[PDB]
Amino acid sequence: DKICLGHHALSNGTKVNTLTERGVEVVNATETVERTNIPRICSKGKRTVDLGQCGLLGTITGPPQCDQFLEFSADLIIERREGSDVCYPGKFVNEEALRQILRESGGIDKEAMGFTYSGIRTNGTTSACRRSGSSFYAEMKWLLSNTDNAAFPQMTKSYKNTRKSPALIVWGIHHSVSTAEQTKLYGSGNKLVTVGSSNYQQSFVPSPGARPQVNGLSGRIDFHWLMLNPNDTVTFSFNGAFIAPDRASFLRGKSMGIQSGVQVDANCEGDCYHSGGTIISNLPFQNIDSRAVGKCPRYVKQRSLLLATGMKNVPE
Amino acid sequence: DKICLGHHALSNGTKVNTLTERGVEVVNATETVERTNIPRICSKGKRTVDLGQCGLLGTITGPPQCDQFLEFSADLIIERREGSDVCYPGKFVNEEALRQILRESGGIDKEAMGFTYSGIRTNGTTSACRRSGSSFYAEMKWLLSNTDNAAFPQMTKSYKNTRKSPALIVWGIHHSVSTAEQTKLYGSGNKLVTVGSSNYQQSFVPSPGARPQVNGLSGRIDFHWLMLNPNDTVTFSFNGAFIAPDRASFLRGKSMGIQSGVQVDANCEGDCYHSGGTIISNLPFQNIDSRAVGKCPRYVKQRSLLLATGMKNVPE
Amino acid sequence: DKICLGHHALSNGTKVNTLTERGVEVVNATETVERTNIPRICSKGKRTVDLGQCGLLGTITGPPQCDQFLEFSADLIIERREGSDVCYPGKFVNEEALRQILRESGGIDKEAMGFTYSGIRTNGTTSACRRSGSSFYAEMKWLLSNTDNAAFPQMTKSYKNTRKSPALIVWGIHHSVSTAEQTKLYGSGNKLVTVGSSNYQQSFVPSPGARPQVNGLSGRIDFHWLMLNPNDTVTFSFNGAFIAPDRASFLRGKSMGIQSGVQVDANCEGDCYHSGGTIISNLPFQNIDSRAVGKCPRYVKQRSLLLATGMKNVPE
Amino acid sequence: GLFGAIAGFIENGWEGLIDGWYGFRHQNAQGEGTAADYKSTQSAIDQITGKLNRLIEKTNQQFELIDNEFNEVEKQIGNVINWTRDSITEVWSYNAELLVAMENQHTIDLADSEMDKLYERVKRQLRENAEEDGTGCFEIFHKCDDDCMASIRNNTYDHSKYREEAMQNR
Amino acid sequence: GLFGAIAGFIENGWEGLIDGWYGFRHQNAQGEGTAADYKSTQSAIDQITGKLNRLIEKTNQQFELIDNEFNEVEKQIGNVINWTRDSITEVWSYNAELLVAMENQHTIDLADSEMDKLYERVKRQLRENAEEDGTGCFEIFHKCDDDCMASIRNNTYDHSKYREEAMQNR
Amino acid sequence: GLFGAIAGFIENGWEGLIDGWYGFRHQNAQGEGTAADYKSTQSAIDQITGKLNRLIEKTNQQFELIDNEFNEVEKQIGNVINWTRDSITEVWSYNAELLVAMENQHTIDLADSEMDKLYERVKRQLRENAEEDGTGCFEIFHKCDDDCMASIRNNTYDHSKYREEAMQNR
Ligand SMILES: CC(=O)N[C@@H]1[C@@H](O)[C@H](O[C@@H]2O[C@H](CO[C@]3(C(=O)O)C[C@H](O)[C@@H](NC(C)=O)[C@H]([C@H](O)[C@H](O)CO)O3)[C@H](O)[C@H](O)[C@H]2O)[C@@H](CO)O[C@H]1O
Ligand SMILES: CC(=O)N[C@@H]1[C@@H](O)[C@H](O[C@@H]2O[C@H](CO[C@]3(C(=O)O)C[C@H](O)[C@@H](NC(C)=O)[C@H]([C@H](O)[C@H](O)CO)O3)[C@H](O)[C@H](O)[C@H]2O)[C@@H](CO)O[C@H]1O
Ligand SMILES: CC(=O)N[C@@H]1[C@@H](O)[C@H](O[C@@H]2O[C@H](CO[C@]3(C(=O)O)C[C@H](O)[C@@H](NC(C)=O)[C@H]([C@H](O)[C@H](O)CO)O3)[C@H](O)[C@H](O)[C@H]2O)[C@@H](CO)O[C@H]1O
Ligand SMILES: *[C@@H]1O[C@H](CO)[C@@H](O[C@@H]2O[C@H](CO)[C@@H](O)[C@H](O)[C@H]2NC(C)=O)[C@H](O)[C@H]1NC(C)=O
Ligand SMILES: *[C@@H]1O[C@H](CO)[C@@H](O[C@@H]2O[C@H](CO)[C@@H](O)[C@H](O)[C@H]2NC(C)=O)[C@H](O)[C@H]1NC(C)=O
Ligand SMILES: *[C@@H]1O[C@H](CO)[C@@H](O[C@@H]2O[C@H](CO)[C@@H](O)[C@H](O)[C@H]2NC(C)=O)[C@H](O)[C@H]1NC(C)=O
Ligand SMILES: *[C@@H]1O[C@H](CO)[C@@H](O)[C@H](O)[C@H]1NC(C)=O
Ligand SMILES: *[C@@H]1O[C@H](CO)[C@@H](O)[C@H](O)[C@H]1NC(C)=O
Ligand SMILES: *[C@@H]1O[C@H](CO)[C@@H](O)[C@H](O)[C@H]1NC(C)=O
Ligand SMILES: *[C@@H]1O[C@H](CO)[C@@H](O)[C@H](O)[C@H]1NC(C)=O
Ligand SMILES: *[C@@H]1O[C@H](CO)[C@@H](O)[C@H](O)[C@H]1NC(C)=O
Ligand SMILES: *[C@@H]1O[C@H](CO)[C@@H](O)[C@H](O)[C@H]1NC(C)=O
Ligand SMILES: *[C@@H]1O[C@H](CO)[C@@H](O)[C@H](O)[C@H]1NC(C)=O
Ligand SMILES: *[C@@H]1O[C@H](CO)[C@@H](O)[C@H](O)[C@H]1NC(C)=O
Ligand SMILES: *[C@@H]1O[C@H](CO)[C@@H](O)[C@H](O)[C@H]1NC(C)=O
Ligand SMILES: *[C@H]1O[C@H](CO)[C@@H](O)[C@H](O)[C@H]1NC(C)=O
Ligand SMILES: *[C@H]1O[C@H](CO)[C@@H](O)[C@H](O)[C@H]1NC(C)=O
Ligand SMILES: *[C@H]1O[C@H](CO)[C@@H](O)[C@H](O)[C@H]1NC(C)=O
Repeated sequence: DKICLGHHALSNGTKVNTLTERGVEVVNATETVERTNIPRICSKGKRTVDLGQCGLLGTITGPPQCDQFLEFSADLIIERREGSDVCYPGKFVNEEALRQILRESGGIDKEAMGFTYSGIRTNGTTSACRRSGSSFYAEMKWLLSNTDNAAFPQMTKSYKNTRKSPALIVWGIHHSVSTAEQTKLYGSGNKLVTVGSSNYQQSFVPSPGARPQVNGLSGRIDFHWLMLNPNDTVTFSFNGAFIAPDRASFLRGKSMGIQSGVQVDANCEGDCYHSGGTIISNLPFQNIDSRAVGKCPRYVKQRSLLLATGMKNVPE
Repeated sequence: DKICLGHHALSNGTKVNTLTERGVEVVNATETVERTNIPRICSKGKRTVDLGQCGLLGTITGPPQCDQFLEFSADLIIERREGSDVCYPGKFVNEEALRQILRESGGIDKEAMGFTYSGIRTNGTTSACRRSGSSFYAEMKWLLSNTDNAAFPQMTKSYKNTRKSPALIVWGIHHSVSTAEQTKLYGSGNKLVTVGSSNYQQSFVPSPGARPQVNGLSGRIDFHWLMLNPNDTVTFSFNGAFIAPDRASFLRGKSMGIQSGVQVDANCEGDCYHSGGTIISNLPFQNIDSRAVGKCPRYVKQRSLLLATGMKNVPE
Repeated sequence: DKICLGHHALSNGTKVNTLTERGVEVVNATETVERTNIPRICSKGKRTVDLGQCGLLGTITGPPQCDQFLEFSADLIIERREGSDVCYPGKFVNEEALRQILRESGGIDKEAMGFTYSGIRTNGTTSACRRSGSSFYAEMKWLLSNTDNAAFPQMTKSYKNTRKSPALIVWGIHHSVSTAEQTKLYGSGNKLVTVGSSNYQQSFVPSPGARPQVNGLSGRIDFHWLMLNPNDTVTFSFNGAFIAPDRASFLRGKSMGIQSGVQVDANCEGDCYHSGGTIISNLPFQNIDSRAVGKCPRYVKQRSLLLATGMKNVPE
Repeated sequence: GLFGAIAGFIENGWEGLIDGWYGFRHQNAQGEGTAADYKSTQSAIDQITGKLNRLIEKTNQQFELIDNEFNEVEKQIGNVINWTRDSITEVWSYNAELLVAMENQHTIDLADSEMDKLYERVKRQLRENAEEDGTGCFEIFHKCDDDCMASIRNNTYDHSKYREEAMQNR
Repeated sequence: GLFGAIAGFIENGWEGLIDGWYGFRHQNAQGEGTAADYKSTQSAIDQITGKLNRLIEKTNQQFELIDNEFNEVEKQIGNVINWTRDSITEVWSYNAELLVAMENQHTIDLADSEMDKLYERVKRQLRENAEEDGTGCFEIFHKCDDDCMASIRNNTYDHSKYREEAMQNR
Repeated sequence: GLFGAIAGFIENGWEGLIDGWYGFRHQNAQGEGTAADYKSTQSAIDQITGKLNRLIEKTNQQFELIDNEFNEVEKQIGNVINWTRDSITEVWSYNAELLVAMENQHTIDLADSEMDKLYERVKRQLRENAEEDGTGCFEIFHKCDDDCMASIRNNTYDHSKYREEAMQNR
């Protein structure tokens, strides 16, 4: 006598939201927000450099812990909490900008500046930089006065970037523990270091004085830097208190840099990274870490947003 | 003979917009953009501190108008146009960053640094800071040379933060009206103040010279600051021209800071504030002020966006 | 016997995308993303100033190439690659901020500062600034010591902004090629230039030394600036090495500034500009240049996004 | 609307219908009467109020000051801030306009939809005992008193009782 | 589409129909003919052009330079700027893709809708004097000449005149 | 939904229907049987999976670090960065919520739509040889064996063969 139309249904549906309603049950639904973290840095197929105890900026100046990183090459660079940019206590002026440049450099290539010195000492070391006895930053030279209290003569040294890409140049300023010990190392008077490039003009008088003992020492070195363009020249006029560059750094290409405290893993691949690990997912959104970097799902505040993939569930 | 279906209607509808059409009339509609301001700061249930004549940064150094604000506590901090951070003319280096830190500090707790001085004056005052006669910043000390033209000896003073949260440290540099009056106060020669922390390296030589008379005076004080981490130590090597910290500031917790020129009102509650007052609304959007702060509706350029809440109006 | 309903169709439709499907063919479709560039700066109806060889910041100080731009007026300001802010080698401190101020200034009006000098030279020139023989920045004065090695006496000069809008004030610091040639020009000793306004406190000691030869010269001039509010006063205490302002700049109104290497064209109008030209379009999106300025379509990554303007195409 | 009833095959609304959104107006031997349909009125109202509860909420996300109205921040950082804020304003102004427009379209279509569903419900009840006028009216061939109309309004109209009558009256 | 007429119960479109979007093609004793329906064509066109007037506008919101193509700004501020711009690009690229996709869905459904409304209008006119073929055709039992077809196309077809004939022809 | 079939004029779904989404359950002289409709099930599945392929993609847009978890950046720039990131989070959190809600609405309406299209298809096949029950059932007046039901399910039911029988049975 009759024929009837109907549709499928379940006892229990999956609640989802619509424009009109909260928690309408549908036959099937799927998650649009990634919550699953992999607690490893997934680096399968990527030239990876894990800096460990080497600070990124240390790769440019070369304290002992960065000796194996002076000319590295990478698609992916990993900074660690234990990293340190220095041996002899100090810091870089404009540090974070330099980090950003280095994180995406693809690594660095080094080249001799070709500075020759006369009438001064170039062999200056310390117990803070240990390479079987006292040493110094591998890419730098601690310029001193020939003997104690001796005049450090007003010097001029220049370097032309004869390459097709910008050169990264770094120099230090030594701030001694006292006004006396500044005179001992470099002679008395007002020490003035000046630096000039087509993009750049600056000057540096030091400032001796007592800092608290870091690495057992109360002295500091101020590292400074500029990017020297192709065919441009940079000149160093200095009267002392100057840590001279021996080599210059050039950038290899392209990379990504991350910060993390988890292990590297060459068995999984991923393009979205954060300090707790890797987000592997095709979902358009994630609720794991808003500071995730690489190619990521968009970070959203919601734990979950279910997308209906079936009709409304209307049970018996 | 018949039965007819229909729907309700009005003579006049409310115009709204759709994907297809502009100004289609519907039976009923409601506003999604807030335009109603309350011209008071609605602070019901909130620990509120209205700074009035005290500038926020003055709470750290303590000019007379900030005497009742040296250790305040708050959920909501209100800066006023008439506020002033100083008595003796001067300013803070990195001022806005410090304001931002203080706006959300939840207020400040103060603690003695424990500096002891020998062979110098600590009692330095002025007519610009009036507490029944000449005075000085309550949390600072104007360090001078024992007598006129007397040498200010190269000093070392240190302070270790022995607490679980960052300490805020502030010191001033005095720039006198002339090169002479610098020598009168602190003796002749090149005055050098240096400051060193694990996060921090800087130095300060002053600069005497004629500024225009502010508060009747042509001298200036440069206030400077850093955040000293737990267990970290900070050292002050100075040769004169130094306004020493007496107390250190610690941050109590969490607050919100606003700027406004309207009265406080403990009868209304609100979480979205701007200089003209409070936006109380559940609407998702507002067209009152794009710089509104707190928990606010989203600012949009449109005065009005009506949302249909009824069917299309089809009158007789 | 019968009557049939149908709809129109074509052999070939235009593929578009929907929520459900990729490349469904419809009867007609139109582009929502602009790809057509006009390779000219469309300036019909706009007061336009093409700076050519004059750098924007040069309009304030006045090297020879900016002589015809000292008091310009404009709705639209165009900077060119060949532009130069200087004649005598140097740069501005805080340069980009100043550019931004000047790009939307609507041009500048100039006014004499009214400085009078006694016991010094004001006529200082150079071969780098050529106006039929040696010259100097038109809006500045190179202040020197009366004769060689002569003391440059500690001077005070002040200027009150007696107008209803902020005054732009610029001064230079000369850094000579050697410590000797600093003494020759301005006498020996520590040269100190100080500047003080109600918003502002700073100081300047120079730094002689060898820079590389730019324009044939190894000296540099550091240009500095502040915005002096109505009724506020600014004082200049200096001991030498000072390039004094002769005139002050006031901002005329409103403009837009762009950078471009294409020609001006008064036959086409446009409000959206980029270095390659003008985007004329009513489309909501563009894929030409993400740094386009003015009133523009929104930049998007897609080349094309077709919007259906007809029904689905269902051919025979 | 998409379903072609409101501002469609029904000529217009009724200003007398203050009881609810949708209703029946009948004509018979005992005169003329009007009454609201609760069920359809309620489906529309509930769905609309459901839109509202979703939109009329503000987020718990706090934002603080990054610039200063009394003491202007450095120009470079100030311009980046203004540019960023203006960009965000442009995004939300767009979002708000699109949200309201697409909501209004859907509201209007949904209201039109409910009217159509009500219209069809009645047709299915009256199977064979009535015909489509074409203006939103069912011409009833058999005699349907007020009691009979009430049975239609309340889902109790047994078509088989009157079938023989209305069939013959074809 | 959602209404199941276009690419639905109607097999395909007509490439001969250049007059308008929708139309009637009839068959009778006097041969075969075709003509456009103005009213439905116009509802679709107006609603579509209405979408366009809304989208084809640019805002009056001016943006200025915050960086420099000739003289690179400081790296830190430069990277914040680029990150911010890239974030905004990501937002607008998403918005544009979604807007166009949801508009295209609605356009297609709306066109399908208008065809269905036209189909139903004719059914209501022809009440009882015709039947549903199932391909978008009404088989007419009584004799309907070209004059008669024109009355259908123009909303003047009085069903009661031919009712007795077509009823008997059941 | 907007078409009033699912959670509409059909009372509920069938938990026994594991073959597909939509189906026929018949009743006759030979008992009772049930079977899935492939065509409608497939239209819904394809359209839904099409939504998924669009949404389940991530962009190729790379973002880098602009701040530091080990070594805090300067406070002013740090606060601008956080404010900017928080603003973007607010935008995407909104976008995601709206996208999913509007997709879910459309999914549910589309599923309801396909059921309605299937319902109407069968009505057009059975022209005059059946009537609308009103719960999603067609009462068939003539004798329709399992072979006859299969012809309905598979678009081969010739109405004219049984027309005389069912007509008389009116
Ligand atoms: C060699 C001598 O005449 N006196 C020795 C004392 O200096 C020494 O006292 C210790 O000094 C330590 C610092 O020593 C260095 C360092 O950094 O390790 C040694 C470097 O050769 C010297 N380098 C240069 C280029 O001058 C360096 C430098 O002067 C300062 O670091 C700059 O501020 O100092 C350290 O402070 C120890 O804590 C301290 O006891 C004693 C110790 O046995 O031996 C003396 O022979
Ligand atoms: C006491 C003395 O020997 N001479 C007095 C004159 O100095 C005084 O002239 C007035 O000086 C005023 C500035 O005075 C102070 C101040 O700031 O109020 C007084 C402070 O004690 C002094 N503090 C310290 C720590 O040295 C302070 C300081 O030197 C400068 O502010 C730093 O730049 O100066 C003010 O300039 C008046 O305008 C001026 O007339 C006259 C006035 O009666 O009395 C003398 O006894
Ligand atoms: C006039 C004199 O006693 N000696 C002349 C030499 O100085 C000159 O050597 C050339 O010097 C050139 C620099 O000359 C200027 C300049 O900038 O053009 C000349 C300006 O009058 C002088 N201005 C002031 C205000 O002092 C200016 C200034 O000293 C420096 O620029 C500041 O650093 O210098 C240039 O360096 C040439 O390369 C160099 O050969 C010779 C050349 O014929 O003639 C002498 O009579
Ligand atoms: C950033 O925008 C603010 C406004 O949102 C600008 O401040 C306004 O400036 C105008 C004219 O200069 C004044 O009339 C208003 O009083 C100001 N309003 C506020 C709230 O401050 C500010 O100038 C802009 N920043 C920069 C660097 O131009
Ligand atoms: C910010 O992005 C711009 C591009 O939008 C970068 O500038 C480009 O840099 C590439 C390679 O360095 C050059 O080939 C182009 O000529 C540049 N384009 C423009 C418009 O300037 C810029 O390098 C980025 N900023 C930073 C700090 O990396
Ligand atoms: C900007 O936001 C970050 C978090 O996204 C803040 O850093 C966190 O600070 C809290 C409390 O200070 C710590 O418990 C976390 O360890 C920090 N998280 C990270 C990822 O760094 C940071 O303080 C904010 N910036 C400023 C200037 O306040
Ligand atoms: C229905 O209820 C049971 C209770 O245990 C639950 O586990 C199950 O997940 C529910 N079904 C669905 C499809 O969500
Ligand atoms: C339900 O959806 C999930 C996605 O989470 C999918 O894996 C599966 O194919 C679906 N299952 C059924 C029975 O439809
Ligand atoms: C740099 O100068 C040299 C001339 O020695 C030339 O060969 C080279 O092409 C120049 N490169 C650029 C980028 O100007
Ligand atoms: C219709 O017109 C009157 C004219 O005074 C106006 O006041 C009223 O608000 C209108 N009605 C509605 C519902 O908008
Ligand atoms: C119309 O909408 C308003 C919201 O502005 C609401 O307060 C009211 O309940 C509605 N009135 C009617 C008669 O529907
Ligand atoms: C600081 O050092 C003291 C040792 O005196 C220790 O008790 C405390 O836990 C330390 N706190 C931190 C955060 O390292
Ligand atoms: C259909 O095909 C031809 C092949 O030459 C192509 O040129 C034409 O553009 C197509 N038609 C449409 C309307 O896209
Ligand atoms: C098709 O759309 C275009 C927009 O690109 C428009 O210019 C034209 O009027 C339309 N043509 C037809 C035949 O509909
Ligand atoms: C500046 O001061 C003068 C008094 O000489 C006064 O006329 C003028 O109105 C003042 N302007 C402002 C903005 O304070
Ligand atoms: C470093 O070099 C100098 C030569 O200038 C030499 O006298 C000195 O002994 C050297 N120092 C060491 C530790 O070898
Ligand atoms: C401040 O202290 C010194 C003691 O070092 C004292 O001689 C002097 O009188 C004091 N000044 C005042 C105003 O009490
Ligand atoms: C510049 O002015 C001084 C007067 O102070 C004069 O002696 C000198 O000759 C002038 N220089 C030139 C080049 O005219």
